Amino acid sequence: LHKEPATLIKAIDGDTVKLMYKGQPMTFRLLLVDTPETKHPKKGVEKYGPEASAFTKKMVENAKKIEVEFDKGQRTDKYGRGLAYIYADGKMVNEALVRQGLAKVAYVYKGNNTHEQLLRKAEAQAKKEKLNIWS
Repeated sequence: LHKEPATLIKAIDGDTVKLMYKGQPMTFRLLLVDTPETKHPKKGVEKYGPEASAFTKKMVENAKKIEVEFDKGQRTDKYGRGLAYIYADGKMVNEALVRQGLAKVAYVYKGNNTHEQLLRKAEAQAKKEKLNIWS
């Protein structure tokens, strides 16, 4: 995989960020994670959804460098969002969320599984520590 530079435009949700990527604005869905949503069709505000959202926002808003890493499977979803791992000062946001107990690992989507093990390990640890969603 190759890390590419991007610039924050806006963090939308725990699982979604809008970035400037190769000169054009684009919505990115973070790969392999499911966060509680703030912008859910029904249920509206799920528990820990506002915590996950603020976590993602804080991480990308305070970074001096954002990088996007596409995986080797499909790169956009049916809503047009890019499917990627996002890094803030070298730290993977997708992993930080799971490790903090603020997301679960999602099922693999269309060949995109490069960091699944890494993430599943982070999740097991968060469950063991009974953090946040796992409390």
